[PDB]
Amino acid sequence: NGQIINTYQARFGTIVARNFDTIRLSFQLMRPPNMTPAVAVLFPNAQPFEHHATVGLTLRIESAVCESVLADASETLLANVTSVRQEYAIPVGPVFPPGMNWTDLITNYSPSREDNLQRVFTVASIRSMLIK
Amino acid sequence: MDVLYSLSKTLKDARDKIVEGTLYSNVSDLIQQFNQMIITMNGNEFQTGGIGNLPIRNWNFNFGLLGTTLLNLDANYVETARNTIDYFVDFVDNVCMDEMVRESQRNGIAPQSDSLRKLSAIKFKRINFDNSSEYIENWNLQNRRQRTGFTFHKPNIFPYSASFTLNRSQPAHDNLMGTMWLNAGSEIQVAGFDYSCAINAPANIQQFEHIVPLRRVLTTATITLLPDAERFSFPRVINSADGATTWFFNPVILRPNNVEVEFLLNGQIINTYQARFGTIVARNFDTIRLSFQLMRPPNMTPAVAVLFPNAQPFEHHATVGLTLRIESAVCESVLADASETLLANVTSVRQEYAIPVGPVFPPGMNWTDLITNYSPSREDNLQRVFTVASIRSMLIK
Amino acid sequence: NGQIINTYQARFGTIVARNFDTIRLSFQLMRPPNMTPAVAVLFPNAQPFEHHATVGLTLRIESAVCESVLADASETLLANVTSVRQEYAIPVGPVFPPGMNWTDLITNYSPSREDNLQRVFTVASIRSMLIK
Amino acid sequence: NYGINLPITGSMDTAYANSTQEETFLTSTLCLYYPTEAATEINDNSWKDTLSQLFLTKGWPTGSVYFKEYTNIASFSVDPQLYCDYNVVLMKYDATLQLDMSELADLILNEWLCNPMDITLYYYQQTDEANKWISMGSSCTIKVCPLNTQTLGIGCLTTDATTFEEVATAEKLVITDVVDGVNHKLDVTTATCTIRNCKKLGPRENVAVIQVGGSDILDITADPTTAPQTERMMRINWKKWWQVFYTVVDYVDQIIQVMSKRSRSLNSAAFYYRV
Amino acid sequence: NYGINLPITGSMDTAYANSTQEETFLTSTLCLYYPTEAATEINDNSWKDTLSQLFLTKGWPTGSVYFKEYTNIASFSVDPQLYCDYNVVLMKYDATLQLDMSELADLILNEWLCNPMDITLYYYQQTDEANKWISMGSSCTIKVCPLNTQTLGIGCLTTDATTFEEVATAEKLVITDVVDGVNHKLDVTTATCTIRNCKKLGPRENVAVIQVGGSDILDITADPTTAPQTERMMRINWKKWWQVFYTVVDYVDQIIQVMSKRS
Amino acid sequence: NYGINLPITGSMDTAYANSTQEETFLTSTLCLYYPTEAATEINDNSWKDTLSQLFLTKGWPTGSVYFKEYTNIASFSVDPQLYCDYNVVLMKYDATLQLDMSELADLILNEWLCNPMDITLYYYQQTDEANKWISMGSSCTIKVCPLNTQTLGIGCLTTDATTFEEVATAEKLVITDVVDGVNHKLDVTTATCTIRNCKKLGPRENVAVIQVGGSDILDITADPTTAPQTERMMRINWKKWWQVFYTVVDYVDQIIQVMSKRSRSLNSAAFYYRV
Ligand SMILES: CC(=O)N[C@@H]1[C@@H](O)[C@H](O)[C@@H](CO)O[C@H]1O
Ligand SMILES: CC(=O)N[C@@H]1[C@@H](O)[C@H](O)[C@@H](CO)O[C@H]1O
Ligand SMILES: [Ca+2]
Ligand SMILES: [Ca+2]
Ligand SMILES: [Ca+2]
Ligand SMILES: [Ca+2]
Ligand SMILES: [Ca+2]
Ligand SMILES: [Ca+2]
Repeated sequence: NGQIINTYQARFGTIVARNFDTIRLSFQLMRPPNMTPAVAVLFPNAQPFEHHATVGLTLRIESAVCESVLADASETLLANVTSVRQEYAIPVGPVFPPGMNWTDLITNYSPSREDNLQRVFTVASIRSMLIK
Repeated sequence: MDVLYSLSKTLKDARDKIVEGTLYSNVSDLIQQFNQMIITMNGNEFQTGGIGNLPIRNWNFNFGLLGTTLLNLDANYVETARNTIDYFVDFVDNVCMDEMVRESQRNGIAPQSDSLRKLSAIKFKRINFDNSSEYIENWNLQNRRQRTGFTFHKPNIFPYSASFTLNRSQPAHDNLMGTMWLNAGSEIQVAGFDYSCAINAPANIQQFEHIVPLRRVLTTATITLLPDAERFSFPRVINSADGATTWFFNPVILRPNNVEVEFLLNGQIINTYQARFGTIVARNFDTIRLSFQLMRPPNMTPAVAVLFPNAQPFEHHATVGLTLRIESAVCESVLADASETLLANVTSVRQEYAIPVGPVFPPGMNWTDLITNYSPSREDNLQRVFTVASIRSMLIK
Repeated sequence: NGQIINTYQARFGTIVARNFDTIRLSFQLMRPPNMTPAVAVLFPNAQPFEHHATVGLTLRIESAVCESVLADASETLLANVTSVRQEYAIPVGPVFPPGMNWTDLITNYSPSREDNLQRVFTVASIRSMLIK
Repeated sequence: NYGINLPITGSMDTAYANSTQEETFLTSTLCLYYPTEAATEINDNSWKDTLSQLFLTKGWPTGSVYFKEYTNIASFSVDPQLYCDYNVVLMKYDATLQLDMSELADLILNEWLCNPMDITLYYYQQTDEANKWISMGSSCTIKVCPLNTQTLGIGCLTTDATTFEEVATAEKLVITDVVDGVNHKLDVTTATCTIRNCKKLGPRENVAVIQVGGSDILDITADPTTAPQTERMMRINWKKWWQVFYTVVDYVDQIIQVMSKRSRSLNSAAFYYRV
Repeated sequence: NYGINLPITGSMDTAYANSTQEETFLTSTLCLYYPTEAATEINDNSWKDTLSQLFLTKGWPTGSVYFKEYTNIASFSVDPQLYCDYNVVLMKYDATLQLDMSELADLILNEWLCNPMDITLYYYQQTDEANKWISMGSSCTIKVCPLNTQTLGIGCLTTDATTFEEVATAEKLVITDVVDGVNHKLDVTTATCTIRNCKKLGPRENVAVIQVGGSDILDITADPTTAPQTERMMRINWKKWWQVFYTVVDYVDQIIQVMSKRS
Repeated sequence: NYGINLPITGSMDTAYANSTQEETFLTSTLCLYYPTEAATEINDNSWKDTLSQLFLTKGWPTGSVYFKEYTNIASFSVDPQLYCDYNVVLMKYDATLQLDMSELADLILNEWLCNPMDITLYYYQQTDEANKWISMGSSCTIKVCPLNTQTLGIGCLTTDATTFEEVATAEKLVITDVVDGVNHKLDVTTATCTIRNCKKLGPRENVAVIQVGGSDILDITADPTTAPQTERMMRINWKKWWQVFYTVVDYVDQIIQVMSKRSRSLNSAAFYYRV
C-alpha cells in the first residue's frame, strides 16, 4: 500500500520478503573513471558508438505463501482442469478465458474468477486421491 | 519441547476430526487425548513475551471436559469445543514466537523462554502424543546419539561468491590467463580463459582447475553437469583486483576438453567421472574438485584461423567453462532450500518485532554470513529454532 | 570463534588458557639503537649481510581438558589399538588411515572418525584391566 | 618476492577508485618529437614558451613537457633514444619512403631484446618468428649466403662475395626476415654499420605515433597475412602546422588514455629485463 | 519523432509490417551531384532525359529526380545548400586536396547549430569539445592569439596584428579547432569571409558521399584518436564517368537503405 | 605484478629437482672483455677460433661465446656497455691506477638510478649515503663549493671559480661523494663531461671481475669501514697470457656457479635513466 516493508542495498544471494504486493527495482550505471587501453577504445566521445553499455539484474521467487489459489511448478491441479475441458469439447462459458489461458486469467484476476477457480481446484484435488 | 509438539498435534487433529455430523467412533480416541490435555493444564499459569516489541501476555487455564456420550456429533458439541481450541491455539503461537526469538551461546539446544522451561517438568509429560513429523523425529534420534538425516531440494550449501584469479597478468591487461566463477545457492559456474589460445603452451594444451570445499558433508546427491558456463560468455569490462583500473574480456568459446569431476572425503576420492555429462550421483562427499583443459584445434577453416594469430593483438579471447547443479541431497545438519519456508518464518518474526542483535546469529539473519562461519554453536541454535518454526506451521500458516 | 578470551603481553613462564581453539602469536624485531664496536660490524648498511637477525618464541602445552578423545604422553590406548591391527594383518577399511597414522587422523578429524575412535579407545580401556 | 610469478585473486564487487587522471598530469613527464621543418613554418622562438602556457591549462606543470626535434625520418632512425615517460612523435608522410616509415614503427611501438653478432667467426640462423636481425648505422649494406647441411652455399660461393644475395644497401635501419631454420653467412659492411639479432617480447606501451597526412599504410608484423592497426597509431590531415599543434594540446587526455606506463620501467619488473 | 522526454513503450512479438520501400519511392525526391567535367566527357545534351527513363524502372515517378552540378570541391564548399529529401554527392579524388575533402564531408554529413561572431568587439573562447569555428566566403585568412587571465597576449601583441599566429590563408571553407577554455582575440578578413560559432550535433541522414578515385581519406572527427568509417562514407573505382552513373541507377535500393529522410 | 606482496609458503622435506647446468649453457650466452695487450703477445689470426672450440667441451654451443676488446681501464670507462648474458672482465693490475680499478668495479658490479643534472642553473645536495654524483666523458674537472643556509659560500666565493676547490682532474670516470646536508655549487667542464646524480641499488649479477696480477685494492663501497670481498672479485697471477685464457676455459663451471644470471637488463647500459 505504498509503504516500504523491506529494503536491501547491494545485497545479493538469498533474501526474504515478509509481506508485499509490489517489487521496485532500482539500479544505476556509472562510467568507470580509470580504463586500460583495451577498454578506452570502446567508449569514445563522438557519435559512432559500436559497443553499447548494459546493466541488468535477475530476480526469482523460490517459494511463497499466498491466500488465493494460484498455479506453481510442483502440483498439477491446473493440468487436471484443462485436460477435462479439452477432452470433452466444452464450449466457452461466461467466466473463464477461452482454453483456460493462464496468462489471460492472472491478468484480469477478478473476485468473480477467484471464487470459481477455488471451487474447481478443490474438486480437482478430491479426484486426485482416487484417480491419478 | 516434546510436549510442545504434542500440544500442536492434537489441536490440529481436533479441528480436523471434530466436525459436525461425524460418527462418534471416528473420534473416540482423540477425545480421550483432548480431555487428558485439559486435566494436566488446569490450575497452571504462564507468561510469554517481553523482548523487543513482543508484548507481555498472561495465560490461565480453567476449562471443562468434553462430553463422551453422543452417537453422532451435533452443532452444540462442535461449537462448545471450538471456543476451547481457539484459546489453546493462541497460547501455542505466543510460546513458539517467544522461542524463535531467543538464543544462547553456552548450550543452545536447551529451552530459552520462560514458558518452555516450565513445560519441561515431569508433571507435563503425560500430554505426550505421537512424534511423526520429520523435525521432531530427528530431534529425538539426535538426542540419543543416533544417525539422522534431512532431505532437501536444491539446498543452499554454497555461500554467495563471485570473483576471479589471474595466473598471468601485466598492467596493460591484454594477455591474461585464469578462471572465473560464481558460487551461489546450489550451483557452480566456473569458466577458464586464455588470451593466446595456447600458442606457446607445451603440446598446445592449457590446464585449469577449480576446487570448492563444503561446510557440511552431503550424502546421496543428484547432480546435473553441463559443458558450458552461460554467464561468462558475453563481452564485459571487469575491474582490477584492488579496484584501481578496469580490463576488457571478449570471449569466444571452445568445448571443454578432458573433463574430470572428483568427489572427495577427507582427501580420499569417493567418486570420479571422466567426460560424462548429464545426471550423475555422489554418494558421500564434502569437497568438489573440477578439472578441465583447453586445447588449441589443430585444423581450422579460414574463418576460424583469422581469430587466433601468432602475434600480440588478441581481439578474440578463448574461453572454456562448465556448469554444475545439485538437484537434491541428504544432509545431517539443518540447512535452507527451495521447497520449505522455515528460514522465512524465523526472520519474519525477528523483523516484525524489532529484535536487537544477539550474541550468536548474524545481524538480519544473513544466510551468506551464517553458512560462511557455520560453527557448532550456531548449529545447535539453528536446529532449535527451525524445529519450533515447524511446530508453529501446523497451526498457523 | 574470533573472540579474544585471554591475552598476555610480555609475560613469560607459566600461563593459563581457560577456553580456546586458536592460538595467535605476535612478536616483532627491533634494531638496537646503541651498539658497541663488536656489534656494529655485524649489521652494515650495504648489501652483503653475513649475519642474519633472528627472533623466536617457544610454546608448550603441559596439560589440558578436551571433550573428544585424543592421544597423549601418559596412557597407551593408541598403542593398544595399532598393535592389534598390525599383528593380525588387517586390511585397510573405509574410515581410518592406512597404518593408523595419527598425523593423517588429526589432520582430517571428521565427526565420522570421532565416533569410531571413541568406540575403539573405550574397548581398549576395558581390555587393559584384565590383560596388560 | 621479486621473480616468482604468484597469482592474484580479486573479487567482482570492489568499488571503483577515484578519477586519477589529474594526478598523472602532476607527476609524469611528456616529450614531443617534431621534424625540424616545423619551426621553419612557425617563424617564432617563443613558441616553446607559448605552448608551455597552453599545457598548463590542461593540468601539466611548467617543467614537465619537453620538446625534442629531428631532421627527417632517415636521420631520426639512426638511433631513436626515447627517454621521458610519455612519448609522442608525429612523422610526415612520404609516398616513396613507404617501407622506411613502417620499419621505424616496428622498433618504437614494440620492445626488442638484443644479443650481439660476430659475422667473421660464426654462421647464423633464425629460430622462430620472433627472431629478426636489426642493423642500424650510417650506411648498412647486408648480403646473405644460405648454406645447406654440408656447409656449401645454395646459389652462392662462400669465397666470392659478389655471388651473395642482397637484401639492403645504404640505409639507416634494416629489419631482415630470412627463412627460419637455415644456417647463413653474412657480408655486412661493419665499418659504418652494426648488426645484432633481436627477438620481440611485446608492445612498448608508453609511446604513440601520429602520422601527419597521407593514406593509411603501416605494417608492424612482417607477416603477409597480418597487418594490425593498434590504438597507438593515429593519422591526421594537415594544411598548416599550427592547427596540428592546437589539436595535440587540446586532446592530451585522449592521447594518454590509450597509452600506459612502460611495464619495464616499474620496480615490479625487477628481474624481468628491467627498463 | 525524436524525443528525449516522453518515453515510448512498445512490445515484442508484434508482426513485422509490409515492405514500405515502394511507398517511399512514390512520395520522395532524389538529387544527384556531379562535377562539371563529368558532363563534358559524356557530351550529350539529353543525358538528363535518358537517366530519368532508367530511374522510372526502379519505381521513382516521373517528377522526382533532379540533377545539379558544381565546378570543383573548392567552389562547391562556399555554401552547400542541400534541401531535397535524399541527397548523394560524387567527389572526385585529388591527392593534394586531401585536407579539403575531409572538411567538406564534416560540413555535409553532420548537423551544426551556428551562432554569429563579432571579431571587432568581442573576445571568443571555445567551451565544449564539440565547439568549432566554421568560416566561409571567398578568401579567409584567420589569425589567432591566445590570452592569459590579465587580458594580455601569450605569444603575440594584442595591438600588432603582424605578430599573430595564423591558421588559414585564403581558403573557401575552414574548420578551426583551438584549445578549450582560453579566450582569444581574432583577426580575419571580414570583407570576403564570414566566421561563425557552430556546434556539432548528430549526423545528417539525408546526405551521402561517394568518393570517386583513390583511397579512404576521411577523419571527420577532431581528435587524432578516432577516424571512423560510417554506413554511408563509401567509395568506387572509375575509368569512364558514363559507367559510374549506371551503378548509381542500378543499386538504388542499397543507397536509399543506408540513409533516412528529413522528417 | 599483483603477486609481489603475497607470501609464498614452501616446505621442508621435499624432493630436489635435478640439474640445471646443461640447459643454462644451451640457451644463454657469454662474452669476456680483455685488453689489447692480450692479443698482442698471442698474435694469432684464429685464436678466437681455437678458444671457441674449447668452450664447446664445457657445454657451450658455437654461437654463444663472443669476444670484445678495450685499450685500457681509462678508455674502457667512456661508456660501460654490458652486451651479453654473462660478463667477465679481465683487468691487469697497475700499481698507479689504483682508484681507477676501484671506480670501474663500483659501476659495473652494482645498479644505479641516474637522473639528469643542470649545474649552471641550480644548486644540488646529496640525500643519504646512497646518493652519489657520477660524471663520465672525455675529460672533466669538477670544482665544488659547499654553500650555507643563506646561500653564501663557506671558504669560497659564489661568483669566483678560482676559490672553488677541486675533487677531480682530467679523469674518465669520477664518483664524487660530498657531505650530506648542505647544498653545493658546481663547476664542471660540460663540453667534455656529463655529470648526473645516481642512487646505488642492489648489486648486478651479470658480471664478475678477474684481477690479472697484484693484490686486492677494492673499496667498492664509499665508507672506509666496509671494504667487502664478495665472490665475484677474483684474482690470479700471470707470466704468459695463454695460461690466463686456459684457466678461464677450464674453470667455467666454478665461475658460472657464482655468476647467477637473470639480473640482465633490457638495455646494455650500466645504469637506469629516468627523466
Ligand atoms: C567521487 C567521490 O565521492 N569520491 C571521493 C571524491 O569526492 C574526493 O574528491 C576524493 C579525494 O581524494 O576521494 C574520493 O573517495
Ligand atoms: C505486396 C505485399 O507485400 N503484400 C502484402 C500482404 O502480405 C499483406 O497481407 C497485405 C495487407 O497488409 O498488404 C500487401 O501489400
Ligand atoms: Ca648468385
Ligand atoms: Ca624468419
Ligand atoms: Ca607570435
Ligand atoms: Ca577545441
Ligand atoms: Ca677556497
Ligand atoms: Ca654523501
